[PDB]
Amino acid sequence: QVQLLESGGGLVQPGRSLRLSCAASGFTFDDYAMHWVRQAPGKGLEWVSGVSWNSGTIGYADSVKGRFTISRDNAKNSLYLHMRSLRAEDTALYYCAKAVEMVRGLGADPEYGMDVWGQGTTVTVSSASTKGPSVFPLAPSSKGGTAALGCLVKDYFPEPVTVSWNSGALTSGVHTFPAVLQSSGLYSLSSVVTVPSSSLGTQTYICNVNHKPSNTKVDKKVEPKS
Amino acid sequence: DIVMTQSPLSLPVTPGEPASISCRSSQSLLHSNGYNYLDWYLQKPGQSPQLLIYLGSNRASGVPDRFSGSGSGTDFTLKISRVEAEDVGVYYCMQALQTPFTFGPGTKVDIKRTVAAPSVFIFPPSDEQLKSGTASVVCLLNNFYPREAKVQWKVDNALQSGNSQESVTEQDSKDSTYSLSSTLTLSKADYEKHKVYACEVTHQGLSSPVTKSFNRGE
Amino acid sequence: YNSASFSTFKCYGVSPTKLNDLCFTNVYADSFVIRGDEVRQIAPGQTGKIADYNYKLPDDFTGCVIAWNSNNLDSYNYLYRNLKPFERDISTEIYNCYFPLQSYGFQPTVGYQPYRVVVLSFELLHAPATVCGPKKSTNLVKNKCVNFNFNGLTGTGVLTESNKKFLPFQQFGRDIADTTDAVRDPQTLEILDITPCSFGGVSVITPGTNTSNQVAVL
Amino acid sequence: AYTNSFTRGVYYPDKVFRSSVLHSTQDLFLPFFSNVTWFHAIHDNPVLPFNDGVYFASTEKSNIIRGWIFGTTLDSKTQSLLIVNNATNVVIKVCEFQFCNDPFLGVNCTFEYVSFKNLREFVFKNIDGYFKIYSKHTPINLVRDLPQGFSALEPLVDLPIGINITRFQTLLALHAAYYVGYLQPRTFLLKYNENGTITDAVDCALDPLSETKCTLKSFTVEKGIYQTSNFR
Ligand SMILES: *[C@@H]1O[C@H](CO)[C@@H](O)[C@H](O)[C@H]1NC(C)=O
Ligand SMILES: *[C@@H]1O[C@H](CO)[C@@H](O)[C@H](O)[C@H]1NC(C)=O
Repeated sequence: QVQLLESGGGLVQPGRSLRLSCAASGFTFDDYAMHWVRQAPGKGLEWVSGVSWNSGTIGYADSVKGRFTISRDNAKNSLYLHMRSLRAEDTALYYCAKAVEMVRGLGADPEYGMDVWGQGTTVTVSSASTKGPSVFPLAPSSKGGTAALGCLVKDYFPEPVTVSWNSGALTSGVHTFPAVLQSSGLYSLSSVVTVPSSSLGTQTYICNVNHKPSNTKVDKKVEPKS
Repeated sequence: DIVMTQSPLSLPVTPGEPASISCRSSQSLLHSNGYNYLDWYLQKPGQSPQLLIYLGSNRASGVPDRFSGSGSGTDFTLKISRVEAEDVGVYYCMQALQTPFTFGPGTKVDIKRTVAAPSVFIFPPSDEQLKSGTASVVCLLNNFYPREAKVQWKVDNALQSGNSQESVTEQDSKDSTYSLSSTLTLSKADYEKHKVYACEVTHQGLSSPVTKSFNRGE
Repeated sequence: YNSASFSTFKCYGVSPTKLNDLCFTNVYADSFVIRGDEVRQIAPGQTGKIADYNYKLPDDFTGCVIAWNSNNLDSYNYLYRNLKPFERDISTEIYNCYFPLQSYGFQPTVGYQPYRVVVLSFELLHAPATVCGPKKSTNLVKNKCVNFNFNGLTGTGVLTESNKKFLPFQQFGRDIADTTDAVRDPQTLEILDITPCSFGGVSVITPGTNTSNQVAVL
Repeated sequence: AYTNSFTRGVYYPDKVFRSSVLHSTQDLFLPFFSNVTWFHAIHDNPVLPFNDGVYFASTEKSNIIRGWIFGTTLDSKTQSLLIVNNATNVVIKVCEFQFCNDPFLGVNCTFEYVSFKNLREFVFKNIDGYFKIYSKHTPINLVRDLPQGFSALEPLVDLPIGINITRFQTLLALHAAYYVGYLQPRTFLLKYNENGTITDAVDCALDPLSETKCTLKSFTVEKGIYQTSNFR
């Protein structure tokens, strides 16, 4: 079966190089024009570069022209992308896609049809030492019905953190939002659950934060303070 | 250097009715062969995107016959004969005429329901933000439809900007509602100066924008 | 050979006109891009800036060379680096340490314009394999003094049916000198003997002309 | 444990028929009377060199030998050649195989081709990107060693790959014996018989009598004195 495996991701400081590699397995690699397409975090796609069936590049994106350098190898069934002089705006996923029409199968040669897509890598760029999360409480407003309370994680890097409530049992009424990014690169997010105000002044509620790279599992007992 | 646009920007569809979307260009893509080079692409929530239509209207391989493509010149349209529960996500149109290629901003297709109003809450900084110089305020909006809604952060009528950010979640599978949350961060030099802090929400379901305010020093 | 839109089309070891009637074992098409008239630099047995470091040729290259212009396409990216001919020096580690690759300045400078180069390296007697130009197969006539072109092997003789028990892989057979004493025929897989057409010097026997003008011939 | 390779290793170099004729050719052969390496499979499949092609002789009555892995890197790096023979399939492959040690089941890629009671002897050569395998199967009833006798070696197959190979390793089935020899550039005199099958050969480069047999171009020499070479 057709497979498209890419590799090369990892944290890289700004002003360095990387070499992404996409390997194809399951078709005649010489009759298909490859493409490399980025995907910004939580945004739309964006074409980056491509290569035709005769190892002849087809130009790069307008805002990236000057640094990226594509190359192809039919003998080893591989497609390489060298990347130099990075900036903080080049963090995104990267897929390597394949064309549809085999060459000389019907005017000109074909370039469209990005049909088969591999699961992209997670290239990122930043300059910040790995710091642990800070956990903050969000007590109930103490103003009818059901009131919401939560906990906010601030100044952590990198992803992903995992937040649960009541050690894992409480699942109906939870909400956790994606990790927004901050000024200094230290991320932040929060989670909140809504419970009856009648159960606000005597029950037990704890949110549990787990950070894998920093190797921590912190507990937070959230209750109204007055 | 060709810029596209799509319309409508975001539309709610309900399972069992046709859906139409229009992609517009700047230069007509009619090549010498007589073929338009536009392509229509789909992305599901949480997976790699997939191909829908290539060469204007030639249906791609392996997709069902419920999609239709039409148009020419500088205007093209995609219409699904019948929409179902497995047709949500993002749609893009891609040129293939003049390199570099380009992708449209993207149309967001989701499931429609009855309009619901948000529930609003406010959250001031704790005592852990009184010994750490960093003060954060959080405004929370849950269980509202549709996606569009907006917030003002108000401090003694002096609207701010830049420093306040926001984030939203995916559509809840069961009741099909959204949640937004905004945060405002500041130093320990002005937080303990201004008195009344307010989060203002504007949404269709509310007659007037709702202001939730708190005062310092209870 | 008559579509002269190319720049240089020079065949070495083969005359271009007689290319239509030869079944080659195999051909190798080797292609690259080089700037300027470096076609002269790449010559069999010669030297040069590119030849001495990039891509050499043997002393008996029975092949052909083609080159033309690519100004319409190439207008930094193009790069170029005591080695055996037909080599891939992919080992390009920097070597105190300097640049390994010098770049061609793609620009409408004839003076320094880029070029596309192709090399067609034939092997015509290196395998039983057959690759021929346009020709028509005919019915072979047996036991008549005829001239034959068995997929390149050109000769003249009388083709007597043979039973020489060739092994399953041998294309043809021979004897002491370079004498093709049999052949295996394409399209019928039969063993044909070859016999020389008769010859032998005549001689004239005569009494003196002062006696008679009669004569006998041996 | 080494073995005396009596006369093995003479194949057909040229694809043109001959008949009852003595032809002297220089090629890459296995010299007469060498010490071929033994390998016993009790309680054995190390990495061998591939300097100049390989003469691989497999004596078999159990059919557990299965193929060959050729390469230099041998872990999904370069197109390492592979020959595998199972109950129906004889697959020749050049993929970059991802399994380090002895890939089989007991009891990236550029090319593919699909087709002590016996002696199957093969010779492997690699010239100008053509990998040539010449095989022969012979019926024997002997349990101990490589027998004493002469036979031709029919040229079987060629493969267009063209990679540098310095090591190779045979492979078996998990849950015998064989011999290996290497090749040197000698100059033989072959006796093409009436039907055209090598019935005998003399290696000019072995001892003086064979040198004179090679100069006279016959298999018998009268008495006398013959000038053969030049010391310098
Ligand atoms: C040519 O065609 C005939 C049958 O039409 C066939 O016998 C023969 O094998 C063909 N030639 C080759 C090389 O296959
Ligand atoms: C091989 O040679 C022998 C005698 O040299 C003769 O019987 C025949 O030519 C061949 N043998 C066969 C066909 O059995």
